[PDB]
Amino acid sequence: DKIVIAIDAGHGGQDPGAIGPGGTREKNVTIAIARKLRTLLNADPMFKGVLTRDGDYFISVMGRSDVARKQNANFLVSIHADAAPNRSATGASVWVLSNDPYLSQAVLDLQFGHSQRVGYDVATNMLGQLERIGSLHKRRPEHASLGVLRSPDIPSVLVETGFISNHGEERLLASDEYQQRLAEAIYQGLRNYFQAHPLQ
Amino acid sequence: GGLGSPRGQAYWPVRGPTLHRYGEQLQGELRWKGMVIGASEGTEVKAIADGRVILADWLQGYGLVVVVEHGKGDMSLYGYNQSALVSVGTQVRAGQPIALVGSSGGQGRPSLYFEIRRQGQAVNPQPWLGR
Ligand SMILES: [Zn+2]
Repeated sequence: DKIVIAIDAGHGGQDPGAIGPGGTREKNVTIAIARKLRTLLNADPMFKGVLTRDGDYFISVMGRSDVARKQNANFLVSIHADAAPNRSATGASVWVLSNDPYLSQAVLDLQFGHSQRVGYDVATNMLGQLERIGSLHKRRPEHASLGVLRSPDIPSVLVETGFISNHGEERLLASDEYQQRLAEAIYQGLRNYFQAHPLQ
Repeated sequence: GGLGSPRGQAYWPVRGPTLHRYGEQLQGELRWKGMVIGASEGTEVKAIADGRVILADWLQGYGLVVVVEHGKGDMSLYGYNQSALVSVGTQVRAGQPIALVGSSGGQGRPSLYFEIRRQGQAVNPQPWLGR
């Protein structure tokens, strides 16, 4: 009975995300990683990897949710590239995401709690691996909202794979090899967690 | 029709060490909104005051979780339980055993996740716990 990992390639179609000085486009990185991650997850009999975006199109926040829900996702990984004004700002980052009426709320308010925790633990794990292949722009998991819209039920993390703004990291993020390494890392990150806390 | 104001008034759900405390830092922003109390596999979890059982379902993380309404939107929650001893709708008087502890969220050590919500908002429970 497999653990279902939604892989959400950030940005898409109409929206390219951030474009590097060398002209490589966030969206075409994120998806290229996400597919390598799907491959590494579907390889592992513990996991099934599924995509919220499966090509070059635009898809709303909502829609990436509705896909992961319609695929019964147990956990979600968004993949992005960071970009700063400060062109020498570099490094991977990981973000942890969010969302009788007094019971109605209470239950969401517990699930929020669990999600947020699993999230953080997974983030930790992931950074763990990321710092093996790059440096981290933030070595602790940063809490935040935006994406996930309102999934208190499905834990989520956002991986900033690097700064596509930085002429150096741009070149790595356009690198099949390094995208592979990022996939490998993000994978090992999950594997390590679910390994230790399987879906019981 | 209300827990009323904290005054060591209420029964201890279960007796034992306070393994984790209201407010305790968990990690990053996340900090506990209940207490984790130590107890033996299958110790009887008692309802802190008078009220009605409004929920008894199994929540990822928190194991099987009973919830008791006392009025106002004052309610008590009990998690990590292996088993409940009542069914939604039942009326429970303070002291009445409503669950049995497990590790069903504990993971690492037999325990009770006990939480109070007032205006459905999670508060520090301790000041209610009397005898
Ligand atoms: Zn982005």
